[PDB]
Amino acid sequence: HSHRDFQPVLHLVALNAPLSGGMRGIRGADFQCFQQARAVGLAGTFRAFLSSRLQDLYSIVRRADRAAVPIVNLKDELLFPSWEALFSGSEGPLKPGARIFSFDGKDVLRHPTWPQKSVWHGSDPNGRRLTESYCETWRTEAPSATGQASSLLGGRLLGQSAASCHHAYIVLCIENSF
Ligand SMILES: [Zn+2]
Repeated sequence: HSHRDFQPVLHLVALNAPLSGGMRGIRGADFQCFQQARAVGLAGTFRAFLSSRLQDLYSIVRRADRAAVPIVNLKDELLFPSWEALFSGSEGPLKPGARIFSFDGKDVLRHPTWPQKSVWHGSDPNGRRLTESYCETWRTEAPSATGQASSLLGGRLLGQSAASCHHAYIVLCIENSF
């Protein structure tokens, strides 16, 4: 990684281990993206790609970087043309053979560290928070509670599934601004 000023990019990178609903909160989830990112030398601002009590997944990326700046993976490969494109309501269709990588470089969708290939997002297809399904703002992992998740094997990044919070799923980290 070396990128150019007139060449903006935002990385969607995965946390190194699957996590249940009991994420200690977004403050706790946010801190893990931070640690892991700088453990591998990444100079950006990483926030947990989730919808919480006081925020929508949409509002993680600063306005100036929402309309054009491409969303790439840890390998710089293209995921989404832009953030608006992602949150336009098509539930982020993963293009043919696109792959997401964890900070330590594992291909999340094909590595045994992630038995369950779903992503925790707690949002609707337009990146808005769902207070009835975001594991009580990622504080609980009670099987009775549920969080919005997407099945990477269903080809989407924002599929809609109220999933039991005891589940250890993938958690993503979006660089908040290039
Ligand atoms: Zn890069």
